[PDB]
Amino acid sequence: DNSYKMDYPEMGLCIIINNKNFHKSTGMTSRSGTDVDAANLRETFRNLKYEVRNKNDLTREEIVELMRDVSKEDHSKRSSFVCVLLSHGEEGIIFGTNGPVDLKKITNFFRGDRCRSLTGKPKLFIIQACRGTELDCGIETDHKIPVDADFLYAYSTAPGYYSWRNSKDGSWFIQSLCAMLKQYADKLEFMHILTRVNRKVATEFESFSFDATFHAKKQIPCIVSMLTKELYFYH
Amino acid sequence: DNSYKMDYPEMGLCIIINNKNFHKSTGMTSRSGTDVDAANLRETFRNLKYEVRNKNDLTREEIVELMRDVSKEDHSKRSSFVCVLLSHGEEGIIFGTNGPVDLKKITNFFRGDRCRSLTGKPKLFIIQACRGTELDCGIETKIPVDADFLYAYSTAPGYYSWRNSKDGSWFIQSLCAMLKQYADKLEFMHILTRVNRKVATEFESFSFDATFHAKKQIPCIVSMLTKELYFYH
Repeated sequence: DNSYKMDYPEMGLCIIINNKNFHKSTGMTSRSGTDVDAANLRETFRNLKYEVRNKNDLTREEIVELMRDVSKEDHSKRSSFVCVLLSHGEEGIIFGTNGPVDLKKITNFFRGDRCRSLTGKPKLFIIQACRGTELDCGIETDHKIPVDADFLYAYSTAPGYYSWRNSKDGSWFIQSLCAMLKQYADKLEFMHILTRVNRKVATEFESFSFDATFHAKKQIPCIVSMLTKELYFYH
Repeated sequence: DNSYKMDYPEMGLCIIINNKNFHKSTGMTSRSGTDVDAANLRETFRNLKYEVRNKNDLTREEIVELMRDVSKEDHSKRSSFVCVLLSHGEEGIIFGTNGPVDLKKITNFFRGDRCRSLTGKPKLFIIQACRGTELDCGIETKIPVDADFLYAYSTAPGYYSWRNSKDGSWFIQSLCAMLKQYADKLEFMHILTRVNRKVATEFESFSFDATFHAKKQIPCIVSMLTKELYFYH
């Protein structure tokens, strides 16, 4: 038994929080092309048999509330839980439409002791958000379990780094994550899929700007896993 | 291709910094039995065919200096790099015997653009050290310069990291056992996942004081790798 049981009646919920427009108070630009990501996410996860729910432009309180609500649902009949967050962010933070929420606040509602119907089951958080402003210039070669266990955080960039979005085909990360799931969910273990997503983002993408500051910039996602088992989407 | 090329003339260096004794000006206690971990790591990585270099009781300046020199060597005929840190720590920092060092400082030396001979090769940092003072209660039942790094931490962000003076740290004990049992079979992430499982289920702290009794730990795999890693072929 080296792998999560994925043959529960339901694969589980997949909450997509898609933040595009922010209050004037914050002075944060609108996230153009994000609806592409959300739509691509919704289809990809539907295909994987997840119960998708798309939420748009949530305030920091709306986020907390939604996460509290979901966490209190009964996941007995569910293999896993997925939550995709799409918005501005900083190290450890994502933005509601009105301001900042610590990721840790949203993820704690599911710690193996606050959400018992998800204990021993993979909690997955896909985070498409900046973790800072650093830009990657690139280089050339053209029993009892811990309550913090069974979590996987799939971040779109390294700690401290900016996260790139393309206005037309959505964010580099989400775009690659979806393509790679559609292609390999039936074959590969999740880490291996995410590893391929890493290569795709790292090699196939490069920013374009009239400003040399923001031109030719690279990106590597960051897979953070406290999973205790191999994760296969098929049985 | 999908898999890192591990057939260069050499596997590569495996620096192991192991700090047991800390200067009086620190107020830090000595890390009893850490040597157990150091030896266990030495043989394990020797058996993986790494050129093992052990360092003991380095200051914060010695650590920065050793890493700086290592990143300046020619790694052209090496497949990978491994650094193993065994010391006190805090979120994002480890301790030299005389005080703190930012981890980002020691790793920046090997960024794809600062250590060109390791560009495109797995950079492995194994870190046994606290990341905070929180205890887990447990529950019933062109390429990016920051790419090709892998951090294997002993605990989750913000948490204490448990050791046994006699038997070794929970994490290093499990990593070594798992590398021994599976380095010839599974890919690195799958080994590290076994490590998570083993630390999470087999270990539970004991204490006469309730505050420190029946605590649990989960290690934290942070991967920016772009390929699968097989220690063989």
